[PDB]
Amino acid sequence: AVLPKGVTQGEFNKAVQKFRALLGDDNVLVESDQLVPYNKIMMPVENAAHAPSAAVTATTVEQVQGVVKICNEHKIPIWTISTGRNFGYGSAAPVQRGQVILDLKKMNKIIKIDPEMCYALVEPGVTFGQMYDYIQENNLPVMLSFSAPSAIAGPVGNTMDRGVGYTPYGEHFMMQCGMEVVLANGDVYRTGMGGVPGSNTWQIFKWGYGPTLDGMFTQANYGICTKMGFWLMPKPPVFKPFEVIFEDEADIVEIVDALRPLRMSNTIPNSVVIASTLWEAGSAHLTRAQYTTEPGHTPDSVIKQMQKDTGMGAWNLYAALYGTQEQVDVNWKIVTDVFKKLGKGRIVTQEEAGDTQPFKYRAQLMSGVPNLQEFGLYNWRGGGGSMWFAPVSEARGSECKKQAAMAKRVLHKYGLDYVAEFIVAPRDMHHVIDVLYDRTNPEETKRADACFNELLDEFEKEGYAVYRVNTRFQDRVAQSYGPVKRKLEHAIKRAVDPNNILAPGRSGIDLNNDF
Amino acid sequence: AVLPKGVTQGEFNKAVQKFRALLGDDNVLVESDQLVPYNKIMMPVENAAHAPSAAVTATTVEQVQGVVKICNEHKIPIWTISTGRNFGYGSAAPVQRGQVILDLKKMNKIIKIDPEMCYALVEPGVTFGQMYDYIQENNLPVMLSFSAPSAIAGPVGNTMDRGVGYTPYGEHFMMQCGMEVVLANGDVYRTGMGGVPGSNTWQIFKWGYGPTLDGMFTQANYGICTKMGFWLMPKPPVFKPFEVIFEDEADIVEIVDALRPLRMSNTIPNSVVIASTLWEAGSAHLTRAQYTTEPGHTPDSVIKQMQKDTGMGAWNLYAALYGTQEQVDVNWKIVTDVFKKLGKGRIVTQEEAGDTQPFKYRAQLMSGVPNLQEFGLYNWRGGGGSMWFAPVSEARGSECKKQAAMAKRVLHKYGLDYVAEFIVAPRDMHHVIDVLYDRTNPEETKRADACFNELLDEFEKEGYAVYRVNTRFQDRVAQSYGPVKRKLEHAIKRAVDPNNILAPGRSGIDLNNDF
Ligand SMILES: *Cc1cc2c(cc1C)nc1c(=O)[nH]c(=O)nc-1n2C[C@H](O)[C@H](O)[C@H](O)COP(=O)(O)OP(=O)(O)OC[C@H]1O[C@@H](n2cnc3c(N)ncnc32)[C@H](O)[C@@H]1O
Ligand SMILES: *Cc1cc2c(cc1C)nc1c(=O)[nH]c(=O)nc-1n2C[C@H](O)[C@H](O)[C@H](O)COP(=O)(O)OP(=O)(O)OC[C@H]1O[C@@H](n2cnc3c(N)ncnc32)[C@H](O)[C@@H]1O
Ligand SMILES: [Cl-]
Ligand SMILES: [Cl-]
Repeated sequence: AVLPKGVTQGEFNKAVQKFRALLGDDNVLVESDQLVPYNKIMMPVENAAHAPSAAVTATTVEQVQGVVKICNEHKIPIWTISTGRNFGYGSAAPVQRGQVILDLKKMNKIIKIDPEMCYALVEPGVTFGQMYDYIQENNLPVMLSFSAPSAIAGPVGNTMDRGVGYTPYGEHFMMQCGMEVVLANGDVYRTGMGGVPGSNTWQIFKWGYGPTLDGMFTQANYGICTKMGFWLMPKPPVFKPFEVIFEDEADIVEIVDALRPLRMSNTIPNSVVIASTLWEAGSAHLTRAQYTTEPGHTPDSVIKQMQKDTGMGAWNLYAALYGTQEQVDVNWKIVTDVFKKLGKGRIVTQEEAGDTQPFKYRAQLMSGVPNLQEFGLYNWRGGGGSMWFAPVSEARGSECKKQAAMAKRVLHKYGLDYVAEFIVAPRDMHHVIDVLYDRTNPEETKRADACFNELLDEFEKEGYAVYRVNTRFQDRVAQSYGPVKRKLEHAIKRAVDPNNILAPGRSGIDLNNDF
Repeated sequence: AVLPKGVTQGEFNKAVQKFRALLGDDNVLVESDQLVPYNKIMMPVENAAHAPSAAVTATTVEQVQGVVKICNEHKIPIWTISTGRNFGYGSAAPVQRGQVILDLKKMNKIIKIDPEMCYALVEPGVTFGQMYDYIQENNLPVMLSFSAPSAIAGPVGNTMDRGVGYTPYGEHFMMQCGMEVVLANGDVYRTGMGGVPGSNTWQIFKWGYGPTLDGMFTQANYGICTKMGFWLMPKPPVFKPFEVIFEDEADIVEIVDALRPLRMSNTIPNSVVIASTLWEAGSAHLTRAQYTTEPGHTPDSVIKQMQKDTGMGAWNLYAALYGTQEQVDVNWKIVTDVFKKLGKGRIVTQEEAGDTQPFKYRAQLMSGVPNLQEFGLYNWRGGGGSMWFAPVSEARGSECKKQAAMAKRVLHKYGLDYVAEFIVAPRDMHHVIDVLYDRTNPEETKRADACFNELLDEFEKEGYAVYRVNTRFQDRVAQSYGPVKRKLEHAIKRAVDPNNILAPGRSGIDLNNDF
């Protein structure tokens, strides 16, 4: 029987009794079969290491308040998820074995979509697909920022982990406005303008008055988000997605330095992607086995062959323009002039690309259309092993080259591939590297775990750290940011959750730690 | 003798002794004459209510750490200021009588200005004028976002109160990236990527990993900011400031609704201002006495006469376009088409305006050029009385009309004027109302205090609250946001400052409160 850390069967039984009284039997899952989908992980460790003791599906804020009351009474640690599609970051399983999962997928109402003020207010279980269908069927003049690869993922869960999309509203937390959280003591706290009785500005002005705390709850375990608002981009008259293909790995310095001023001036306004050959290949549903079944990493010689056969470059840049046709036309001239002056980069238009992949799904991503194309990355090697290694980088060419070379060296050392893309903000990149391996192979699984550890170590040696990470490594990554930060995080933790019931271990915040 | 609340002369003497040993006599100010500039306030209350017991000028982080050590030892409350130009919000004086002012103006180094990545990292005492002169003299391709009305105000102090400017980087806290604070226990905490040893991304990526806390320190008393970074806008090839004048007060509904889509699409990208007749007049250095010396508010009939004589409208909209000439030209056509279709609004160009005010200083504000023109508002009525009443509003015409009418009614009831402007974000307005009165007149000063209280009450009745407020009213405004918020703020306060030494009373956060 899986029980929470240091908690007795008797105390667990008492909590389950109370959870059933509060939520109804059908909302309290304690049977193995019922927990199966919750235990699925892609991390290089056996399922048992992240096995939940139970899952409870709350539907209302009052039920969430009831859940934390019970958790405090019997010291039950809960791992909160919204839509639970955190693949490559731990999926729906808890950070520590034995936690009860507080699954908020049933708390799924779209409270409001304002097409004039361009914002949405939603519950945790609201999915990207749900919002898209409502907006499209009702012809609302707004568009979404969508995070791959699941249409049943959603804005709340993604924003609580500070995920990203591919439109000009791609930095999801930047566009968040207003948040409601249930604190460990049961209090319902609304950030920003939400605490003002009769307010109509909760989704209008981010900060409110006094300390602005939305960020304190993201990537943290200081509260349970039950509602969140965010800004929506108004539907533009014209959308012009495009691609620029580069043939050589060494081109990354020039690509990034030519692109940066275009992003800094907002001439290209969306979160552009510069995808490596293998990310491009996997997103197009190509597999390593189609090219080689030899052990180890995929050789450069094979990759160049792949580039030859497919037209895919060493780097594949996907960007878009938005606005009136006249605005798009003027910005298109500026963009094409930059690449012409550079003397590198082949431009591919939406017309030329047609229904071919990856362009088709990239155009969908850049216009906020939910789609499942990127599940193809899971088939590059297959076997269910995938961890995102996502270091932050300056959007400076030399830095991107350095990080790409570092990651490639370490991955190859362990027989794995550099499958990556730079998601481009004006000043930063999320350098997203998909560490893919066959999790059904014990020898390879051990190499993947060792490889991920070495990637973290080698990047720290160069002053780099990741922006987000899977549950197996959340404590390790917390170390990257130093002891003073962890001490402050634990002081806040004690203040808002003295019984340590909210997801202890999240981002390395756990009162059992000596901080 | 002014002493901190409930603190003895003996304990205060011990702290002063230690402050002198740590900082040197010249950095410890306890004499009346030395405290004079610190005590100047524009709030409707006698100077004594905000009189500091002393001021200490620290220069280094180690000295700030030493100051908090001493404060904890002798329970000395400190009020931290950076450049201290918070006119209309309390100036440099403490929130509670008797606090020691920790004046960081000597901590004034520009640590870095990166013209490629477009960011700055500065100390608290760095001023807007200091940065402007460095950027201009060194021909750096970046521009500032400047908050009126002082060239010796600065980005750190302004951002710690979440102030605003008038370029596309006008929402100052939105562009902040990286912060260093000294906590009450002396620890030096760096947000975002700052805690990673050898990081080069502190001013590149805002969030870091785990809870992102920059916002928690703004408008709060949880730490002392000693360094702050922020993003800078790259200098555009072309800047095209312009104005649109509207003749009738009732036009505000249509002005705001026509402007909103232009802001939402980023076609007009800066924080536009829609200034009322009297704000326009005062900024042009006109005074009430030039038009009437009768008691009470300035009558509509006098204002219409003012409009006739000057060409100033009921609402005066100042905006700007930025980009290449071709981008500016296309956006100018879109903007002019909107106002032509509306059938209201007279466009005034930079060429037509020439060196005339207010256009001249507005063009400076919209291009980040420090200037002192708006000190003219202090001369509309003179006498040194000024408090900013700054309610948040949706950028929806009907809401703006409602708030303008509400404020005008309340101000007139108390014999004062509606002097205001809407600072326009895509979805929100900071509706900034300058409550001006003769502070040398006791009867009028009492009316101003009563008026400010009634403005707060009446706006709360309609679900509106302010984004920032003077020290005399910080506790009152905290009430606007509800008890759950205050309870959480006090729990965090206890956790990070158990001795209540950091500016108790700031934003209504004080451990002496029953929260
Ligand atoms: C596998 C994969 C993953 C992926 C991707 C492409 C592929 C092939 N592309 C991504 C992208 O474009 N952008 C991005 O940010 N992520 C991308 N991913 C990773 C992941 O699949 C998505 O991010 C997915 O959107 C995340 O799943 P979901 O949206 O369902 O979020 P969640 O699992 O519920 O929550 C994520 C974490 O947040 C914390 N949490 C969640 N809810 C709460 C509440 N209510 N309160 C407090 N904390 C909460 C948990 O830590 C949770 O694990
Ligand atoms: C009078 C007036 C005021 C004014 C204005 C026009 C006129 C005629 N126009 C403004 C504008 O365009 N935008 C805006 O945001 N404010 C405007 N004001 C008000 C004010 O003058 C300016 O905001 C000025 O920039 C503020 O002064 P300064 O920049 O010197 O900031 P400060 O006084 O040092 O600090 C402000 C408050 O922040 C907290 N504080 C400051 N430093 C710290 C540190 N290091 N750590 C923690 N907290 C800090 C204090 O609460 C302080 O009082
Ligand atoms: Cl996973
Ligand atoms: Cl003042």
